[PDB]
Amino acid sequence: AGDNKGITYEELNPERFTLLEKGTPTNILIDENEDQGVMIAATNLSEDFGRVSGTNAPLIFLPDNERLIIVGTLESRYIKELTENRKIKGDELKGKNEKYLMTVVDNPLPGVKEALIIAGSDKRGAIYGIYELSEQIGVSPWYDWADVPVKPQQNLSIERGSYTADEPAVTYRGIFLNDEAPALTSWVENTYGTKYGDHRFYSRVFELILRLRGNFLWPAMWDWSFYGDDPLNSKTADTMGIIMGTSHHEPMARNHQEWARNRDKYGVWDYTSNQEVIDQFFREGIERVKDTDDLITIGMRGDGDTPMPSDEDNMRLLERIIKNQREIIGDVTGESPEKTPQVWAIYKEVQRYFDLGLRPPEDVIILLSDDNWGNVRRLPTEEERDHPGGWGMYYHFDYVGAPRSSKWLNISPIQNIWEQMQLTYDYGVDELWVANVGDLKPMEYPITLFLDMAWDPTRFNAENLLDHTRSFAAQQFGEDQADEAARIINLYSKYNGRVTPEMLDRNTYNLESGEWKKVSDEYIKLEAEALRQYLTLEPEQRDAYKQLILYPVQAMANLYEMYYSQAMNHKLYRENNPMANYWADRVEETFNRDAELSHDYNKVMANGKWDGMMTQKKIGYRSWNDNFPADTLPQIFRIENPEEATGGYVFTARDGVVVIEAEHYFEAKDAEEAKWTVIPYMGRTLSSIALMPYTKEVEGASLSYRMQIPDEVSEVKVHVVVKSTLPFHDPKGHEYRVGFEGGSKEIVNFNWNLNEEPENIYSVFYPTVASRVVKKDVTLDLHDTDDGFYTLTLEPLDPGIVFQKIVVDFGGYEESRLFMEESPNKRIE
Amino acid sequence: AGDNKGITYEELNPERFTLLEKGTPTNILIDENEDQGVMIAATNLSEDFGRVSGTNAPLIFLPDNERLIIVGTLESRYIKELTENRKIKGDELKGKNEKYLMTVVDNPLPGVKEALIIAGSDKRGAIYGIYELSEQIGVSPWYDWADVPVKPQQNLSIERGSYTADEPAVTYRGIFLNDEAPALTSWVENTYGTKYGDHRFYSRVFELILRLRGNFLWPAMWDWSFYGDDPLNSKTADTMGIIMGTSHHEPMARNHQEWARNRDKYGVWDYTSNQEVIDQFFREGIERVKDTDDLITIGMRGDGDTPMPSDEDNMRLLERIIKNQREIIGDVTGESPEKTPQVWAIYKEVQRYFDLGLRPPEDVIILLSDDNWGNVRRLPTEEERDHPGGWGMYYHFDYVGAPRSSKWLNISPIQNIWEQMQLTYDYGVDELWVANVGDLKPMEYPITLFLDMAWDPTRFNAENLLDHTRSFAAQQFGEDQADEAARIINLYSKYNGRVTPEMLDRNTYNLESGEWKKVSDEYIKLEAEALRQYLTLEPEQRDAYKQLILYPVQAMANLYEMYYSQAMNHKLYRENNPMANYWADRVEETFNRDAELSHDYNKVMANGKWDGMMTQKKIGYRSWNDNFPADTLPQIFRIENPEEATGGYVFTARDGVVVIEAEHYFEAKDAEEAKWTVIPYMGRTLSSIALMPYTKEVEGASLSYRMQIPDEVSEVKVHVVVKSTLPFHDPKGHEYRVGFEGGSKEIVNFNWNLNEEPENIYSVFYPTVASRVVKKDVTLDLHDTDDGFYTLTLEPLDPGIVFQKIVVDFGGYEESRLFMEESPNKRIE
Ligand SMILES: O[C@@H]1[C@@H](O)[C@H](O[C@@H]2CO[C@@H](O[C@@H]3CO[C@@H](O[C@@H]4CO[C@@H](O[C@@H]5CO[C@@H](O)[C@H](O)[C@H]5O)[C@H](O)[C@H]4O)[C@H](O)[C@H]3O)[C@H](O)[C@H]2O)OC[C@H]1O
Ligand SMILES: O[C@@H]1[C@@H](O)[C@H](O[C@@H]2CO[C@@H](O[C@@H]3CO[C@@H](O[C@@H]4CO[C@@H](O[C@@H]5CO[C@@H](O)[C@H](O)[C@H]5O)[C@H](O)[C@H]4O)[C@H](O)[C@H]3O)[C@H](O)[C@H]2O)OC[C@H]1O
Ligand SMILES: [Ca+2]
Ligand SMILES: [Ca+2]
Ligand SMILES: [Ca+2]
Ligand SMILES: [Ca+2]
Ligand SMILES: [Ca+2]
Ligand SMILES: [Ca+2]
Ligand SMILES: [Cl-]
Ligand SMILES: [Cl-]
Ligand SMILES: [Cl-]
Ligand SMILES: [Cl-]
Ligand SMILES: [Cl-]
Ligand SMILES: [Cl-]
Ligand SMILES: [Cl-]
Ligand SMILES: [Cl-]
Ligand SMILES: [Cl-]
Ligand SMILES: [Cl-]
Ligand SMILES: [Cl-]
Ligand SMILES: [Cl-]
Ligand SMILES: [Cl-]
Ligand SMILES: [Cl-]
Ligand SMILES: [Cl-]
Ligand SMILES: [Cl-]
Ligand SMILES: [Cl-]
Ligand SMILES: [Cl-]
Ligand SMILES: [Cl-]
Ligand SMILES: [Cl-]
Ligand SMILES: [Cl-]
Ligand SMILES: [Cl-]
Ligand SMILES: [Cl-]
Ligand SMILES: [Cl-]
Ligand SMILES: [Cl-]
Ligand SMILES: [Cl-]
Repeated sequence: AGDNKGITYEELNPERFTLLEKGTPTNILIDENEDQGVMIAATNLSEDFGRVSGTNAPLIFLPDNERLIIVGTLESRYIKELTENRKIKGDELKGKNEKYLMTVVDNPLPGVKEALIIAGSDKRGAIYGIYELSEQIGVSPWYDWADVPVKPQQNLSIERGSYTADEPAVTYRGIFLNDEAPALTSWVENTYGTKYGDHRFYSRVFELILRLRGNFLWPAMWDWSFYGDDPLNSKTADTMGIIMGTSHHEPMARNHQEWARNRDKYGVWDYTSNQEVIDQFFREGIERVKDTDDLITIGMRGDGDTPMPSDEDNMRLLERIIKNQREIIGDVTGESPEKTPQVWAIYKEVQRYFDLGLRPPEDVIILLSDDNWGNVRRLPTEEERDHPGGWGMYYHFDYVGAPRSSKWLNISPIQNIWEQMQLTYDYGVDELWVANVGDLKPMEYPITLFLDMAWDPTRFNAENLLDHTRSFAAQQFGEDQADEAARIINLYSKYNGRVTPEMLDRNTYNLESGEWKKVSDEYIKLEAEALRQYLTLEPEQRDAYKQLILYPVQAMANLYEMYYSQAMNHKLYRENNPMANYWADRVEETFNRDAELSHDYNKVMANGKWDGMMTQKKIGYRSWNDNFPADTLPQIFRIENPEEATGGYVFTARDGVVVIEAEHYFEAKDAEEAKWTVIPYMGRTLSSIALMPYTKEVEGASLSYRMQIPDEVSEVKVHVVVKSTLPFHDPKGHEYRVGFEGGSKEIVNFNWNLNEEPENIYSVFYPTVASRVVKKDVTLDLHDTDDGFYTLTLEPLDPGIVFQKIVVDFGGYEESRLFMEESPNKRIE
Repeated sequence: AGDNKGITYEELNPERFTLLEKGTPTNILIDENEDQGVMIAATNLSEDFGRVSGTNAPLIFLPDNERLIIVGTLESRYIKELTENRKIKGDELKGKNEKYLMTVVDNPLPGVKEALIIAGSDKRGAIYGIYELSEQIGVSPWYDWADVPVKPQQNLSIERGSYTADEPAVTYRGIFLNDEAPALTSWVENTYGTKYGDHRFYSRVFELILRLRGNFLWPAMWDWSFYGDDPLNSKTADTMGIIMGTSHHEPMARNHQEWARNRDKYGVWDYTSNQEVIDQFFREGIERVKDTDDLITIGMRGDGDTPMPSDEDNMRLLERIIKNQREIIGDVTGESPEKTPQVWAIYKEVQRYFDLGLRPPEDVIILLSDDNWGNVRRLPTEEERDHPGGWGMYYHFDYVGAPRSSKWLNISPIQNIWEQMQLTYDYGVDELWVANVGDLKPMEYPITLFLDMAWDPTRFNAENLLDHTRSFAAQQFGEDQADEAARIINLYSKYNGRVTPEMLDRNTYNLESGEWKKVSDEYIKLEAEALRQYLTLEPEQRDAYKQLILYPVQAMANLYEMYYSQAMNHKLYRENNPMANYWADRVEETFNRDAELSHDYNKVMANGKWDGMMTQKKIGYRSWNDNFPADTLPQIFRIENPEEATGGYVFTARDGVVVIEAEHYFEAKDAEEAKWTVIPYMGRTLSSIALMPYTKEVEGASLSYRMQIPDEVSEVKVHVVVKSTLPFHDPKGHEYRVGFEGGSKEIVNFNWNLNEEPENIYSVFYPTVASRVVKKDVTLDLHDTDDGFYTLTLEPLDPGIVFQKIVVDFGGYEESRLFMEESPNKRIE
């Protein structure tokens, strides 16, 4: 159900029209001389009933059956017979652009008791109506290009009534295959054996664009020539009903490589110098595509993506170029020039030629363009909205250039596409919308949004935008999966809008403020939610879910954690803290995970159907272009010999406290026989530390913490957190001596009251014990010093004390389960 | 490989002993009059070769085969023949406790060219050696009780040499089934049809304890009587080689329920009052277990978990009770009393009886006990370490009582078990170690650690502790999975140590400081890492992974997010912010997910093998006990009519700034025709807001933000972040007027310089555009006010400005990608 939702049911009903009964499809009646592109779509619908039911819908040319699905254009014999007998409201289609009419009617023809009619105003309107039914029975436009499975059915009925999508609001609506190496090129080679895009590949692109209800394509042009590499390319597009175009610097239906490949035979591409050969270039161009409905790019820039002393009389060079471009069209097409659709794209030295009134002939479409990052540059004023030929918009989902290429994943928030396209429509630009899609994949969702907006931008607003995302998800994964799948698509798109993967690195986010950890943790949360959903899917759904959701999310969550880890590696390495080695390991592991994930996408997902599609490098950019060998491991640093890199931590106060994890001492003096032993992971946070073993005297032992406090401070509250050890050796309890060396020192008895005596047993004892820790505080007078450095000192007086955390409190203390983030520190010897 | 690692290979070798060749196991030779418990283990080993190879190892009674695995005790005929011919070092086993000897020997007996010998010093030492081989060939002790699959093999050889575990350091090592309703009781009923634990159930518990190398059990005693409910219970334990005991208040081999069930027939349980019937109770107790090696609890507390005016002569009551308890043992056992192992547990009014020297007879074991939360209360002094009978330790992994029961999941950090048990051993307590395991599951890992420490505590230290976890993981999931599986077990155990699930709620963690978000996000990260690992497992491994890792992690990560969400719900509801409704929904969803997860564990995992094991309630505690109906939805609050709950936000400064998300205005005046429209999710953070549509004049419109600043502030820097809209309508750019109403106001032109002119194109233009936002700052003079409240005002002057975020900066501003955490605020009308 693309256009009309909730009219096809999975049970039959007397007051509904049966499309499929106990496995057998209803036959499709078609005029055998129907437009060949419409027959192709009808054949695809016949096979779509095959995908649903197990048997193809018989495609017939005579009303043999008592009930029928009758398809065709207004001019085909059966539709023509229906409008003439007023069985169908033909007035609602005659003259209309790309419109279908879908309605059940009783006794359409003699011998037919009841039929579903799909009548198109023209070729494409018939195709669209057919594919509307295709969706109704459960074949997503993405059934091939993103492996979206078809729910098998045994019976289908459709509600009566008259159904339409009306006419599209934008005349030309399509995509540009661009930035296509190495991905799309690798995939076309692996799949078709061709170092070019041939008509097998392009017809497969055409069916998609048509199922999506678009009509337009700029073919790939980096190393290919859509018109020259295969003579069926133009012929197939013309038959199937795609309008072909060329990009802004490819005038006159010549693909750029047709000139490049023969720079030796051809001249220089300077109109005044090389006029003769270039005019011949242009002519055979229009010669090749006359009798098709292709858009003719007119004008002239440079060759490559460069422009072309100028100013007054240079503007008159362009004027001239358009003039004789049009007589060339006239001499070839036979008709006059305004009978051939033409488009003049504007860029650099043209917005400037705009003001003195450089406009093309009235009939020509003026193709505006975005900034390569989704923001429109110029729009028509109220005065020039008049323009008869109308206006286009070229929009980027993918871009190679400044400030850095973006070639890997979708980077376009849903809100950003809509917010800028709604503006585009509201200012009158509605003749051509074409979006740069990179390799097509993985832009599946923005493409669907882009084209659905081009059909009817009026049905989108800020409140209902994500309703579109939810509908898309329900189509791909089913009603039960839809809310959560759309939620993920929206979120990962938004995260990707924050910074492109190619421009993400260790310095993107703020590390001290905790921002890096937030966005890294939060993307992994999204990955966890996508993993949970993935386990609930039916097997036949996993490949589509991975292509539309799981791989983008996993690959980005992994990329984020990699750079976050690099940022932590450098911080700890600067600080001389051997924990740097852990984060170095994480960088390595996440870097390799990135290759694991793309290897899966290419080689394992869908049995390697998409091998090549996910081979763009992404890690190792140094300039704007991806001209470096391959994904490169971000630089990491390691502390040699990390076991003898202990002690010597000195802290600096921040935000009212000095919070210290107990193992980050400045020095530790061992006892007689018993030695300071750190216990990894023990406690609520970093680790614990204790003299071992517990059978030895602790006499003389001490831990020492070096810290800097602002001179304005006169007394402090010292919190020491230890493990909730009980008084096992001696009922009077465990004591330790805390104090600033050079100043006053109190002793703490932290478990004298942890027992089963009535006043303690439930008031203190069981509560503290079930928490596993005890926290004591002394209040200590801070003496004077000239450098501001102090040495806090912890001296145990009984065995088995497990020190865990210290916080000196001079204002900024916050009650909390983990006893606050550790204060800044670094290491010395 | 439990005891000896890296001696069994998957290929054969001339200098190794073949255990399995091309599918055929080597035969096991056993004396047919061998101890019946040893034969049982040998039969289990025969079937373990079946689990590995597909065919069971033939178990034979004569040396028919040229090569053999020869098992038995020192007294069985074949082992006896080997030690006498000095083929085996019998001196290394005679007298030793529970020791095996495993060694290849050539020509052991005539007609046998080569055999692997497994000789035990006694019954249990033989069993242990057999199960050592069981592990060598790949059968985990957890192959049944946690579904750990057996890697199929076609050939196995074992290295030559002499192999042993020596003797255990703790004489009795076992578990207490306790807190066993509703889980273990439900599972036993579902599995065996019995509202009691019968000998089918207990033998299955025995095989586990033996494969784990323990020898001790306190059976379940809440509603069952191990000795009374089934006469094969004692007989099976005696045959298989388990030492049975009873808990601290179950004297004389009587299970508590044997008294409870007949409170009517029996008397009151007051020794002085009801002496006659209680002595008869005690007697038939010892009568029932004489001729077995069971531990006899002596002493007397109350019935229930309560004690029993006292002081001087009351201590003489206990003295007397022990005295005649021992003559009862003497009159029944025939021998004297010190020939029967006895244990006196100490609790409440006994540590006090301790000081005046209340000690039992010298031969009796004194069973100390922890605090029910893993911390030891008393340990022997150097003077009383002398005690001939020795000392025990009762340790909790599970507990019903103060301050709140803990009955759902493992809560014991690995470090905490070790740190307190290493102390226990070092102080001389090495006769009995028994751990309260709840329902056994899901304590699989702490049980293995506990018992492995009881075998040889000397091999554990702070540095190598987690080596044990890694070895355990490699056994359950394979070398390739081990590091990451152990990492997860360690972490989730640590997190659970921070607070028990039953005591977790909205107020556990600090929300303002971001601590709640940290621990919630971090547990979900652990879940994501466990999910990733789960997808790499072979199918046959998934059930074990879910039981030992995935379900604890998912269930806790979900529980944490639930309470975190509740905490957010209440904060936003207090603040009158309709976002509260989102968090209410999350509480509901996570609450139901908790039931999804346990439904899976019970009913779907392993085809419902474990149905009942995971039915403990956990959500809805109000006191210490789980006496409430069922898991209950934590209380949430919702803002009625949340669409008309906009505007009226007023902010309070914190930490040097006022950070405002653009949609949290105090008031918004609409324009003529164009209306303030908020665009969900748009931008880097909360959302965007803009006058729509863009075709209307914006004259007069404004947003207003109300905020409180400390009176000490005289001027501010105001940062406004908008979308990077370009100057599409008018090349001079977009302008807006920012200022404090009642004070000065500057205007900002944020895109006058976003174009392709040479000085802008790569310096500013492409960088800002690819970032999707622009940030401008004015510096504004702050005027005087008496309440400290100000009204910042944003007035657009051109169409299409997308406001996203504001931060007024008076010191605390931090450069960051998201422009800082939003400042505190609330809502009014
Ligand atoms: O950082 C700042 C820089 O941004 C600034 O650098 C400018 C960036 O913008 C660049 O213009 C882009 C150049 O690249 C064009 O794409 C072409 C398309 O043709 C491709 O050729 C094919 C490649 O694949 C092969 O296999 C095949 O054989 C080829 O036919 C070519 O690879 C691409 O580069 C873009 O469309 C332009 O937008 C500009 O050149 C830079 O100068 O400098 C300042 C610095 O501060
Ligand atoms: O919050 C503070 C409180 O902590 C304090 O409350 C005390 C908590 O400690 C309690 O002692 C525990 C009581 O419960 C015992 O377990 C029994 C075992 O027997 C069970 O009976 C079976 C239940 O299942 C049935 O199906 C079966 O038929 C029964 O046989 C019974 O359910 C359990 O309760 C524990 O072992 C004790 O440790 C103490 O009673 C409380 O007073 O009060 C102060 C407050 O501030
Ligand atoms: Ca790409
Ligand atoms: Ca029009
Ligand atoms: Ca790679
Ligand atoms: Ca339990
Ligand atoms: Ca001993
Ligand atoms: Ca439940
Ligand atoms: Cl087809
Ligand atoms: Cl419509
Ligand atoms: Cl070719
Ligand atoms: Cl034509
Ligand atoms: Cl034409
Ligand atoms: Cl709108
Ligand atoms: Cl809605
Ligand atoms: Cl952004
Ligand atoms: Cl900070
Ligand atoms: Cl670590
Ligand atoms: Cl040291
Ligand atoms: Cl004190
Ligand atoms: Cl002391
Ligand atoms: Cl068995
Ligand atoms: Cl050992
Ligand atoms: Cl019974
Ligand atoms: Cl015996
Ligand atoms: Cl005996
Ligand atoms: Cl030790
Ligand atoms: Cl190690
Ligand atoms: Cl804790
Ligand atoms: Cl804070
Ligand atoms: Cl939300
Ligand atoms: Cl409003
Ligand atoms: Cl300016
Ligand atoms: Cl203006």
